[PDB]
Amino acid sequence: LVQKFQVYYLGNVPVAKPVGVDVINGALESVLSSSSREQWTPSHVSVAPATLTILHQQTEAVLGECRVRFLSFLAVGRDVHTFAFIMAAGPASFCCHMFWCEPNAASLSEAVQAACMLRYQKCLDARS
Amino acid sequence: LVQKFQVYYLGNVPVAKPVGVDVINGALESVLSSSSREQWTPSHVSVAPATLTILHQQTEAVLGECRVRFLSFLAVGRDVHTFAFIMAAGPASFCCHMFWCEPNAASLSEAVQAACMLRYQKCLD
Repeated sequence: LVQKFQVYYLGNVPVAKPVGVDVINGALESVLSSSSREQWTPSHVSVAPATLTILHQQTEAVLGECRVRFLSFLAVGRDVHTFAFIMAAGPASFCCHMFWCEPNAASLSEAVQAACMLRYQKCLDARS
Repeated sequence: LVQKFQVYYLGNVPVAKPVGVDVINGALESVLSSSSREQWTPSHVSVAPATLTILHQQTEAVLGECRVRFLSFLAVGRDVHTFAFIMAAGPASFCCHMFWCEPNAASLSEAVQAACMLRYQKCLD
């Protein structure tokens, strides 16, 4: 059920806004300008209904865990390999998680979108 | 008896059915994307046994008032912040009022749930 994607985890940075392609592009270029593919942490991203887990490539040790309910934005970068999403870690705290994917990041972004679309809503019939 | 909340009032739209998450999701998408974070009216919601009252946060001007007896459906959206309910607005008409809540819509969803319980208990007499 849960599917895992082989990625380079580029880390997470604080950002100024919860939404925007401008924000995730600037965040990615912060990582790409001072570190190469060799410095990035190879791992897996498991897209579960409630959580995204950044999880090591064979050992299965957790690098980070993000609840889908706090996800505020996601986008593939101007580079088709790069992918990022922003977590609303509170009222003014925003965090941007970044990834590099081979062959590209389209499959991983769609899995995170499906995770954000098929949510359980709380429902109540109040009729007589 | 009351519970009061600081939320954004996204307005109300006519809807096709008295119940439905399909009905409520389409209502929220109509307002979440055709309205911006600044043209959302900051509001004060007063939840009472008989009435839900929606007031402008400062001026306390009336943005809307809904009687609990006509509530037919309640729902939190796919977004945990959003909350909406459907009203019996006419003979065959239906209306959906929508809200955005911080940190989330749980406390507001409970208070409106408590109001419907008082009505459901009032009718069981």
